[PDB]
Amino acid sequence: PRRNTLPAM
Amino acid sequence: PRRNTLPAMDQ
Amino acid sequence: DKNELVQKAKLAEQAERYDDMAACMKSVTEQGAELSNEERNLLSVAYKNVVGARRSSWRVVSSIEQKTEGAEKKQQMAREYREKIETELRDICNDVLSLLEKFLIPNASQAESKVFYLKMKGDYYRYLAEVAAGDDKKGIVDQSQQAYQEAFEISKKEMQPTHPIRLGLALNFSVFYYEILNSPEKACSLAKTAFDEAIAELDTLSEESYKDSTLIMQLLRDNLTLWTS
Amino acid sequence: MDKNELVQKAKLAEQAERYDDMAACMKSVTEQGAELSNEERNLLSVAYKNVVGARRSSWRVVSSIEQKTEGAEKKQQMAREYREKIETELRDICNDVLSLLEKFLIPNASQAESKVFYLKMKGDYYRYLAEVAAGDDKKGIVDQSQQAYQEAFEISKKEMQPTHPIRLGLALNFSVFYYEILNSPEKACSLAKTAFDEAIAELDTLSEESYKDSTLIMQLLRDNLTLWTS
Ligand SMILES: COC[C@H]1CC[C@@H]2/C1=C\[C@@]1(C)CCC(C(C)C)=C1[C@@H](O[C@@H]1O[C@@H]3COC(C)(C)O[C@H]3[C@H](O)[C@H]1O)[C@H](O)[C@@H]2C
Ligand SMILES: COC[C@H]1CC[C@@H]2/C1=C\[C@@]1(C)CCC(C(C)C)=C1[C@@H](O[C@@H]1O[C@@H]3COC(C)(C)O[C@H]3[C@H](O)[C@H]1O)[C@H](O)[C@@H]2C
Ligand SMILES: [Mg+2]
Repeated sequence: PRRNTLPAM
Repeated sequence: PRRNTLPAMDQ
Repeated sequence: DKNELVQKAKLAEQAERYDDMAACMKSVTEQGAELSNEERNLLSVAYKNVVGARRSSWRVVSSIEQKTEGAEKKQQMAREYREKIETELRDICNDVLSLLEKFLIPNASQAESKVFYLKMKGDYYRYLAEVAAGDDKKGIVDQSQQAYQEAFEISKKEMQPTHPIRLGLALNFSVFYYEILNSPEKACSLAKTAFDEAIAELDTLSEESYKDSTLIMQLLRDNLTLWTS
Repeated sequence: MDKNELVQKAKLAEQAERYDDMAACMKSVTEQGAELSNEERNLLSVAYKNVVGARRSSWRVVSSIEQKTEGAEKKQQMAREYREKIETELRDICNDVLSLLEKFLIPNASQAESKVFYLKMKGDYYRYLAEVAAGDDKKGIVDQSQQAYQEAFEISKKEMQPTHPIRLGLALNFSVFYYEILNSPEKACSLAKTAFDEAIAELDTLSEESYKDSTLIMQLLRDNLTLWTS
């Protein structure tokens, strides 16, 4: 998967 | 569920 | 410059920047030579995404306008925003229809091309009909119908019944009968006959396009099942 | 067009997925100069995240194509020039947001929660500029991101409970800044692990209004930990 940041699209 | 037409935006 | 514009279009496509993709394909069309199959399909995908974003937004807002019946301020905001989306939608269909009328339809030298662009002419008039109301709506519905009918004649005379363009035309023309002409029997008849004619001649499928053909057959039958039930 | 009306138009634009329009409405709301409500800030953040994120996504695809076109000079030059056009769009967007944050949002934030929200956003938009920077230019931009994130980190640790969604979201993104921008897998993991461990020890502090966001971010924190320890 990809690493997460927030906010997301 | 929607009726289909072609082309679609996605594919 | 031609081959360059097509490269930039495919880069735009990869980047999902469909406005850029459409601008590149518009430039190519306006140079005046018939489009190859690849160029024609790029032009189609580009404008389907550009117009379809507005069509999707228009349905959402139009559903909101309908849900806020009796909340005047909200319904007025939705109505004004729907109007703004429509002007964009109209400008985009007018662009495409102008390309088809000036370049694509008159330079089309093969039946397959002629059908593809007349179908596209029917599609974009149908989109204009979706957001037309009152006086001009009749003439727009008429132009959509006359383009599809011409494509439909040519395709029955020249194309195998499993040809994806012939099947895609049947799919969209039957939707036009269902949604624009409010004629479900006619829409069901057109879709069922295209399905049945293709079933009868599966030996006309080719290695190259059978996947597109069998997919459209499935969509025609899905519309029939949605519309019968 | 008054503030509440702009906000309703912004919400309409969001349902329509017209994020350009959504951002323009929220920019107008910010420019009226009053502190934003929680709902306003959230709508501002979603709007500009979609606007910039489209360009981040395109940039990644075009730069990747640029790299595989070594030896095909017309193809490479075209993808380069397209990457640069995209890059200038993305920069313009980040600069718009950063200007709003410096002029209106950060100086006016009266509560610690808003202060941290905007400092985190400052940190994120410099981080996006850092993704697309080179040189001594890059080092300055990385430093501005790090500083905004660090100040938000300090205020939140002092002022906000461990399960507060803004505190968690700050940890998540600062941790990514460490991993991806500063190149420290170790420090990114530590920040994420401690944020997750501290909030999981204090569930009882969740409220019906905050539990959905806080538990989602916790999950994303652990997901990054799982990713980075594979
Ligand atoms: C400056 O950085 C702000 C980040 C950090 C954490 C998070 C942020 C953003 C949004 C606005 C982005 C995603 C998100 C949560 C879904 C985790 C929030 C925020 O929550 C929400 O606003 C949301 C608007 O988007 C949707 C998906 C509709 O969900 C809403 C919630 O219901 C509301 O609580 C969350 O509370 C906080 C403010
Ligand atoms: C004027 O209306 C033209 C419609 C109706 C028939 C259909 C049309 C469009 C596209 C261009 C739209 C969806 C589609 C499907 C049947 C796969 C096609 C067409 O095929 C494809 O172009 C595709 C691009 O999208 C992907 C997913 C890459 O698939 C490619 C195929 O492989 C290619 O054959 C299809 O052959 C024909 C031309
Ligand atoms: Mg707590």
